[PDB]
Amino acid sequence: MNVTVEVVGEETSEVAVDDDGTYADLVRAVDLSPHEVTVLVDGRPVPEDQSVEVDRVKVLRLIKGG
Repeated sequence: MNVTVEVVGEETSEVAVDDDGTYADLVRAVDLSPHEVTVLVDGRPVPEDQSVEVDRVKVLRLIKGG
């Protein structure tokens, strides 16, 4: 699903995640994002099974390289 991710530096960006477990993740796995960024989710205890299985993660703008 859609989750707000803290981008290294300034401001906050929105990136798609796959660990969420929702339908959005299924399509996300095909990498259909114009930004093309790497999103990772830390295995931490959270009540995401209450309403809207969402998770907050960190993502860097574009791919890491040059």
